[PDB]
Amino acid sequence: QDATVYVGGLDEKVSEPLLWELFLQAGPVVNTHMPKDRVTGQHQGYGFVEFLSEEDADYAIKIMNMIKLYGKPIRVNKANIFIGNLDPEIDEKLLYDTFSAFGVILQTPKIMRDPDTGNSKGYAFINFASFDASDAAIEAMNGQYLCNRPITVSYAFKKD
Amino acid sequence: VEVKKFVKIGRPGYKVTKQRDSELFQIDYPEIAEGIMPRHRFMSAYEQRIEPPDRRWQYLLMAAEPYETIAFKVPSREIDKAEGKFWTHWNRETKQFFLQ
Amino acid sequence: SAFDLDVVKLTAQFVARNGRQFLTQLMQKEQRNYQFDFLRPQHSLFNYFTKLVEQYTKILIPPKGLFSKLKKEAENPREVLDQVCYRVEWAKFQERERKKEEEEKEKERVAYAQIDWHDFVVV
Repeated sequence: QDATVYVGGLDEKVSEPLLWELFLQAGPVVNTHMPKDRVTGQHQGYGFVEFLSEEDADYAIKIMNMIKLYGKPIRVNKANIFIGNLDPEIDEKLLYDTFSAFGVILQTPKIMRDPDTGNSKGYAFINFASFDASDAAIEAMNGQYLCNRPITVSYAFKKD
Repeated sequence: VEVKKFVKIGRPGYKVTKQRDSELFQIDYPEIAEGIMPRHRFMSAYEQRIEPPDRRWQYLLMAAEPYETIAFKVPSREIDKAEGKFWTHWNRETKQFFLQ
Repeated sequence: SAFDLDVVKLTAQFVARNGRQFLTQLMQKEQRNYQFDFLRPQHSLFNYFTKLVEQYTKILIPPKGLFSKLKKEAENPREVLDQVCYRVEWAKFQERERKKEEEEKEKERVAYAQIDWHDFVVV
């Protein structure tokens, strides 16, 4: 897990030897793994590249971070408001700093991860201090231009 | 549902005064005798009672419980912030509402 | 982080003995080729340096132990218990004020989510 780098944000043009060919300049990528879905039978955008040394994986994570690969925000990492279609290049501290401009955050946010890879699932949950920050996130942040990924902010629970 | 049905609507005439600042509108409202502050919100012109053509702008409207909502159209994309807790104020001693 | 904290404590001790706002022992040190990034207010350590300077100024008070001796806080446990009870009452009043502010914010959010946003009037 230390020598392997988890890549997120892969489109349909990216393939299993294509990621190994793109990561060959960063370091000696020994193997590439792409988990296939059960309903569609294709990649879900997240994969793994197992290299030989941990320094090559660190250089690939520091070089290929927030890159625009196949029209997709590909990024390598070390393997009541709901935000969907978020970029995997952002972290919890980066999401807390991005959410601090609209309103005040009550605590540190959390992002959902896949049970197989564990880098990024695609959705996240963040809680605001009051309902005014949630309304400002649903008015402004729900549709704002993020890092090559259109996010969507919505209410997790609402009572009619 | 209970607060929306019990809200009285007589629709009085509001008094708004706009001023182009550089670094802000002042709405004169009567005494409401309540703790509920008037709230401002920016919406689109796609929803209307008659749906007129060529509606592709935004409108910032300030609303209160005893008074009617006053709306101002903004042709620009983003020149200010329509947040309530950021750049708005409501003096209950003089009953003056300001938003910049 | 011990050397930076010691430098901040030395700057707070040297700045508290000044007779003016700008005529201090640290303003002349900035022009004497001494790098001090904690003097600018843009850094996060400046908020702690201001609290250290405030504590150094409060350590120079006449009831702080320079020319007088405290008798109520040092020789009366009942006065300390009354001060602790007053601090607990002030904390309870602050918690009640925060609960009232949260209730007012919830009432404003309930009133803002129930008003009609379709009655637009442009005057």
